[PDB]
Amino acid sequence: LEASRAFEVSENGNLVVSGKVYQWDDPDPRLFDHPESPTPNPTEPLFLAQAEVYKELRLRGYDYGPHFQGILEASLEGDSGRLLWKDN
Amino acid sequence: AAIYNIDTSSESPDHYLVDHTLDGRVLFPATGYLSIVWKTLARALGLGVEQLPVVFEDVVLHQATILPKTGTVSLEVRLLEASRAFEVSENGNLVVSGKVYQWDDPDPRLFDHPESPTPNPTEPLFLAQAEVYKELRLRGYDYGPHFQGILEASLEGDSGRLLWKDNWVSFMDTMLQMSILGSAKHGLYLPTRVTAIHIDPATHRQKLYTLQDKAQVADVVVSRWLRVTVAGGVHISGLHTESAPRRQQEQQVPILEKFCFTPHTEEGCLSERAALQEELQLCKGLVQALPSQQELPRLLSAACRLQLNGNLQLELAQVLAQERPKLPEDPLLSGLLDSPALKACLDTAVENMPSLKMKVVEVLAGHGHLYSRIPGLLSPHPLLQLSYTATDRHPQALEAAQAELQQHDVAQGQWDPADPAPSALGSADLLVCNCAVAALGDPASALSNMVAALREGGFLLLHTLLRGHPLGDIVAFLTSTEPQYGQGILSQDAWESLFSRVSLRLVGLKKSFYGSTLFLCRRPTPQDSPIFLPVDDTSFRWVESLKGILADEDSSRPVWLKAINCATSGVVGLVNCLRREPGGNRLRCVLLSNLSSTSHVPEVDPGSAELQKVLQGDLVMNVYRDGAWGAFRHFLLEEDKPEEPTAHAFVSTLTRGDLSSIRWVCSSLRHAQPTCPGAQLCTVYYASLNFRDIMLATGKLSPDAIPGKWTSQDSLLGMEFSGRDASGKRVMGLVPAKGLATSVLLSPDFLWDVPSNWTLEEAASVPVVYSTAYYALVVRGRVRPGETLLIHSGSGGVGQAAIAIALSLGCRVFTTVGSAEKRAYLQARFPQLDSTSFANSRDTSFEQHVLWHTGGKGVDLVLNSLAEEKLQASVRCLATHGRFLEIGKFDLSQNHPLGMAIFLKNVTFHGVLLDAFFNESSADWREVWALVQAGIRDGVVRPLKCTVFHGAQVEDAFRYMAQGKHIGKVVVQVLAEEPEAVLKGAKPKLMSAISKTFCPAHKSYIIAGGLGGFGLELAQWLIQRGVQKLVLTSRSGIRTGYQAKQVRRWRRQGVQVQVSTSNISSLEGARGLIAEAAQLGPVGGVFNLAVVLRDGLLENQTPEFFQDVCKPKYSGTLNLDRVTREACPELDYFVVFSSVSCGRGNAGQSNYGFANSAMERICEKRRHEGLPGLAVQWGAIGDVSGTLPQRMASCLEVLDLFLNQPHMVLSSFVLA
Amino acid sequence: QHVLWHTGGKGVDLVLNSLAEEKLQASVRCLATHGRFLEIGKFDLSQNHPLGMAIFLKNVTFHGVLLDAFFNESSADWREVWALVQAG
Ligand SMILES: NC(=O)C1=CN([C@@H]2O[C@H](COP(=O)(O)OP(=O)(O)OC[C@H]3O[C@@H](n4cnc5c(N)ncnc54)[C@H](OP(=O)(O)O)[C@@H]3O)[C@@H](O)[C@H]2O)C=CC1
Ligand SMILES: NC(=O)C1=CN([C@@H]2O[C@H](COP(=O)(O)OP(=O)(O)OC[C@H]3O[C@@H](n4cnc5c(N)ncnc54)[C@H](OP(=O)(O)O)[C@@H]3O)[C@@H](O)[C@H]2O)C=CC1
Repeated sequence: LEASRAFEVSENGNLVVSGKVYQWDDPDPRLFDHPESPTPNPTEPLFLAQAEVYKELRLRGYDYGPHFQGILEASLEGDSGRLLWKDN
Repeated sequence: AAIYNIDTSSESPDHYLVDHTLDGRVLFPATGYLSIVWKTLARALGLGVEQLPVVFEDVVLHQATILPKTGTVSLEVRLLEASRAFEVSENGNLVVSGKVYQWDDPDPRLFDHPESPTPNPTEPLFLAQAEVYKELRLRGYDYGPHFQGILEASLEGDSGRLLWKDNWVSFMDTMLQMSILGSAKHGLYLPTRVTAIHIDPATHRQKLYTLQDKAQVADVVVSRWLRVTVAGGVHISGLHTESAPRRQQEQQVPILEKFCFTPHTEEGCLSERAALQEELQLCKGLVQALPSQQELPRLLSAACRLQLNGNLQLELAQVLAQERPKLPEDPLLSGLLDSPALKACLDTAVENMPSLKMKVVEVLAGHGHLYSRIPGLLSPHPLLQLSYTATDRHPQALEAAQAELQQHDVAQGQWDPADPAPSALGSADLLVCNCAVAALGDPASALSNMVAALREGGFLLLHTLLRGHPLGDIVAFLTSTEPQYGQGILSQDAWESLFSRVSLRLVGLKKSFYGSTLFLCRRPTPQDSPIFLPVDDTSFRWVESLKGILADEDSSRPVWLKAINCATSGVVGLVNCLRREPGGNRLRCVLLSNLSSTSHVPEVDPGSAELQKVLQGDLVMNVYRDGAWGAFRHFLLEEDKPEEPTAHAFVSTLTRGDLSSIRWVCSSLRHAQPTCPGAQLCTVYYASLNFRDIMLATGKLSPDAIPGKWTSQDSLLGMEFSGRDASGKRVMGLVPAKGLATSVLLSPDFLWDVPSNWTLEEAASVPVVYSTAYYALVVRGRVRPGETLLIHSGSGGVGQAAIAIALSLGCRVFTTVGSAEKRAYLQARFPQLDSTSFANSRDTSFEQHVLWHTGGKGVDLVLNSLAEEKLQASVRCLATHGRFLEIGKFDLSQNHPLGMAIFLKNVTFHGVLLDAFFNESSADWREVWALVQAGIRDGVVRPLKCTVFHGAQVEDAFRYMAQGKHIGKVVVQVLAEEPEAVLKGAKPKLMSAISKTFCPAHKSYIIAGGLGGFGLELAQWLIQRGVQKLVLTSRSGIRTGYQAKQVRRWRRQGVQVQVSTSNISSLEGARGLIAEAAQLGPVGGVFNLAVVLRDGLLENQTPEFFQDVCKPKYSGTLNLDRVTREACPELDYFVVFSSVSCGRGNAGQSNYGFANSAMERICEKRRHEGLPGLAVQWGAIGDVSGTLPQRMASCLEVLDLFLNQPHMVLSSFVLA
Repeated sequence: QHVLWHTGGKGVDLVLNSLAEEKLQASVRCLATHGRFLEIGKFDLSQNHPLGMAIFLKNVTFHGVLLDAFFNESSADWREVWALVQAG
């Protein structure tokens, strides 16, 4: 609905997703500056490798395959990390 | 995406939309969107519209499409069946949105008519179709025949009968009309939201039932308690209407004039204008012993500079700006041309013309320049078609300014005054010379040639200076090089001799105080035996004689109507009306209407000299009044709005939405009639502007939004004020509206006594802001010590008040400001605030700041005044057990959605509106008053920063407020504070404000023939101006649904409306009527609107018709005047309504004109005695002779002006 | 309709709503000026169903009541309810 800047995804006439979508007229890159975490975590000598994060997720019930295994590493408290980009 | 094209061509089936006209402009019906959406849904489902019982829901209209007179508009409809939502967009712009889906199982029980609150009185009266749509048109709806679907409606408007024409759009629009009919809110209202609409074509066809006539109708019921409208198979629930701007452009501009007697010959016309006298003084000073920008002073200075004396002819002949034809620009030469004397002469010229078409030719127009004046003065005459031609000496002269002649219906010409006129011009009726500036060849030759080229009975107008006068001598000394100019100046006796030599006779002579004159002469028509017919006889038996005499069409003898016994005879209107009927050219009038008892009455015997003089003049209208022969002439009315000194005035916007129209107006408080226990009058010193006032003045908020009962023509500016009560004690108060005025009527509950350590300026800023802050925080918010608050726009008054209240409790405060200036000001104002207590108010950045600095737990209490996306950000800052205070009003008005998932955090959402206290919950409000008093006592309440503007510059204050750069409070000073604490002389000083008509509540008013259409509209207007005791007279009493509806509604408002039905024709009836009015209270004013029409040519009318026509208008007015002159000492208004026919003339309404003229004469007589009196002449009344009907709104607006004018007779009409 | 009729088309000062979906909207429409809405149900709140803010134009308060917020630990506010019930 261009006039209402609203979208609606359907499956066999059944609503699946809804909301509002529109073009961003004036993108300000400053919106993507990383907020400062409350905890400085100075030393940071340990972190979750790629294997461990997905082991925890599997234990929690998430069975992501190789393509969705994008988290390269993360901090112990999940406040940061390093995601992988594959043009997807 | 179905696309629909809406056409208005007669061929297209959509042509019927032309009849849905609102405020003079065609708009797409709100139900047309529903119809097209229903068609789209039926197409999508594959069913027909007649087999798809549909349900709408949450319909919202965002804008109104305007159907152009030419072309087409395309509308796109899109459906989301999964979401059961639709959308109507025009040219990519959203128009309508909502939910539409099929009705799975229609329930016919839904359409059963709701229980009627009324006990079914079975009243015999009901609002018929004509009356219903008359009311709607008076309100502002102009539905045409197609959208006129209502046949009947109950007086309450809760039930009625609707037509059916196989047109859903019209039927549903008719239901909406029925919904609006019963509303007591005046103005134009349009749908904005509808909660739900159910349509079931099967039940619809079941419900329809045919009357005895083949027309199909369906009963309708409106229930405001349940807020549902039901009719046939349709069921509308939760309809919401918003007040329209109710503004139209290119509105009617009636021609307002005064109808006053004007002697034929008058002298010293320009004795008033000081500029002319000063210019004459300067000229004579220059020309002593043989300094400005005016032409003549500059020429005199140049003559002096070139040579002190004996200036050579050549040197002064060729001087820059001298040979230019700018010379007539001097005020003295144009002194009379601008004066009404020219208008009087022109009006006399057009009158006496055998036909309404006049032939006028100007001589020496190149230099006279009368072509720029004459066409503009005869425009007011509606039916006058004028043939004008400008003639000059040489084509090169006047060769410039050809576009000016092009715009006017004028043509060039070549005719030297001595040379005989060309055959093309031939005989002419009016001939104008302007000899003062233009140099005619020779007097004798020029006048002889004019008269030769002048039609029989035509008029000659000659504007010339007079020799032997100072200005004449001055002009004689100068321009001696132009002998043609020298020959054109003579003494008055010389002009008389020249006129005598030719057949022309002098009929009019307007003379200035400094010599300049304006001659008017006509060529006598070949004389013939006249007929003198007295018309002063009662019973109008002379009407039979007049009928007989005019019968002989072959005869062309003049007929003179003579009336001398009665000074109130309306022979003038009779003649004006008869001159249009066949054979009326022969008519001529002589009237003896001396306005003073001691005035001498000249003899009108055939042997009398005066009769012979008037016969020589041969003028149709010949009125004698106090030793001066003349006639009544219309003159344009001055445009300035009258002003008077007063001690009770208020500020208002004369034109809605314009800040340049702000001006002081007289206030109804002058009478102090609503004074009583529980209320008192307080003189106002300082008044505080608020955001609401700016919104109102700018036109972005309708007055109807302001809660409460308010008159349509009223001001709602100002809520705060500071001044002295009736006891002289300094005090500050809070008022729902009208607080921006010299005086305010207020209840003692809403008053605080300012502490001794304050100043009335400071106290003017406390009431509103601190009241709302205390209410929202303490009462609604239940703030507690030590909590966390978020106060938006802390710089604003409410923000400062809330911050002051919060810091008193030690609560941690976060606030948002729109600049560094405001941030620094707040930091200086409240030392407690620290660096981390400020955020940006112009974007959502404050959300992150609050969450970060609060540990991500949000705040405990939010006082929001922002809108839309910034409102949503504010909600997200709430903590568990939070409290949201919403003082803003944008999203609430727009009904924007609010996600209910916030309440899972156990928060409460408050909608705070302080204005609710002034209407109800008065007992509760005293809690807030106690809170404010305690805050003042404890020092918590601090007056805000003030920016004082004087009363004379309210507009400047409003403009400054409009800009968002103001910080603190903006107060407009109205009266400088005295250095005393308590002062008995608290009365406000006088102010010059626009005068307005208001009436006291302890007087009764009479409207003879008041049950008529204009009668009832005037009565409605008076009630809005403070009339509590009203009497209406009707010969047959109440006999229509509309009359009963209006009368019942007025009584329901506490007014004492009493129908008398006592004819004013008989003096006994008038006495009884007046005595009846005295029962309610002393008589304040009487209005005579009675009328009975028996039209037809004079050949058809009979004396009985004149008797009937003049019985209510003439005789009734006489009886009213005689009685009120005897037993009405407090009478303020003695108004009688007349018609343009008496003054312009209409064929077949001779009796009507006679009656109106008699009314005008009696009204004029009353004023000369000092008593009240006014006669208004109306062109044509629309809502209830070459003119157009005048809208009732404009009619009443004009009437408001006349009542405050010092003239006896006034007129208003709209040209075609 | 029943409430709006027997209340003279005014409404009800207080509403204790435990219904859901459509019936919640109708209960909202029964409010009067200065009315107070007490929502003790949770289905509509959990689904984040929209609420028209036009109702607040009438002086009105909307309360999200959750008794479960106290059972975690005793609080000075809970003792108020305990005393109220004991007095009852
Ligand atoms: N509940 C009720 O019935 C009552 C409500 N009110 C209403 O609350 C509102 C706030 O009152 P008050 O603060 O005294 O009003 P003001 O007009 O003084 O508001 C000033 C603030 O509004 C914002 N603002 C002002 N002008 C502009 C502009 N041109 N563009 C953008 N923002 C602007 C700024 O906030 P910022 O600095 O953050 O940019 C500014 O500091 C008013 O509409 C008032 O009538 C008040 C009393 C009673
Ligand atoms: N276009 C217009 O409407 C214009 C109106 N006017 C004047 O304005 C006034 C109002 O006209 P309007 O209301 O539109 O027309 P109406 O036809 O409604 O006016 C007549 C009304 O006055 C009553 N009436 C008539 N004669 C008498 C009487 N002798 N004593 C008491 N009541 C009487 C009639 O009741 P009943 O029939 O029982 O006597 C009726 O209610 C009239 O004087 C009219 O001449 C002039 C210019 C334009």
